[PDB]
Amino acid sequence: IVGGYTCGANTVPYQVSLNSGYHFCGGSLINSQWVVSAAHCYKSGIQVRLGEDNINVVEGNEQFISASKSIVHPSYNSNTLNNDIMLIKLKSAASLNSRVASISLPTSCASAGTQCLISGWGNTKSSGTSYPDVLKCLKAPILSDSSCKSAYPGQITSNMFCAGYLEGGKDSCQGDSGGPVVCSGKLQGIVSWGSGCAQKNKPGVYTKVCNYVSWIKQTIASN
Ligand SMILES: [Ca+2]
Repeated sequence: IVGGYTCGANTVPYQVSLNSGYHFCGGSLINSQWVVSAAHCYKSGIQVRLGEDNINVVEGNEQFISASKSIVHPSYNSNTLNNDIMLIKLKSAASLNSRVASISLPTSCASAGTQCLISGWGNTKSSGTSYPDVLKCLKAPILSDSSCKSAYPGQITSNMFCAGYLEGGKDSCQGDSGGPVVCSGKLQGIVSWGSGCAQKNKPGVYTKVCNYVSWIKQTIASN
């Protein structure tokens, strides 16, 4: 997250870190046994880390649970990033409390102008590299589809939205991928892609979760 603020420990209780020996992507806990992340974060050997603030220090609220099954969306396209969503099933259920909690799925899509919270452990610089140990947060609005398509001609599908600031300076970045965009207490986006970080006229692009609720629910019910 570029241009954000330190969230505070366990203030984003649905945020998870995906770990394969190191943090590589975020995700969101949607019930006690399932996480949603970006398909471009797929790999084998994932441990899900719940209850984290500092990802390099054991602080006492963590739960570390291995994945048993990962399911990339059936229509994910790695070239265009269309349908950039996956589900991860945990080997055992997490223990839910005030510091480790699920986030609700949306019943309707959010409109442009809605303010959302984006969070992650990604790079904090737009030029150069500095990775934080503690969770960072950013409040940002959803942008109109027309603005989004103007910024990225030919690249925005109906399964994507832009959020952020056309003036630059505040954005998600490398290492934030897969993490949550929460608006009015519902999961509306997944950190997906952009051109650089925090550049003028190049806001972040997010997977539009409201288009996937049916697939999520039916997949969980059967797996
Ligand atoms: Ca920790």
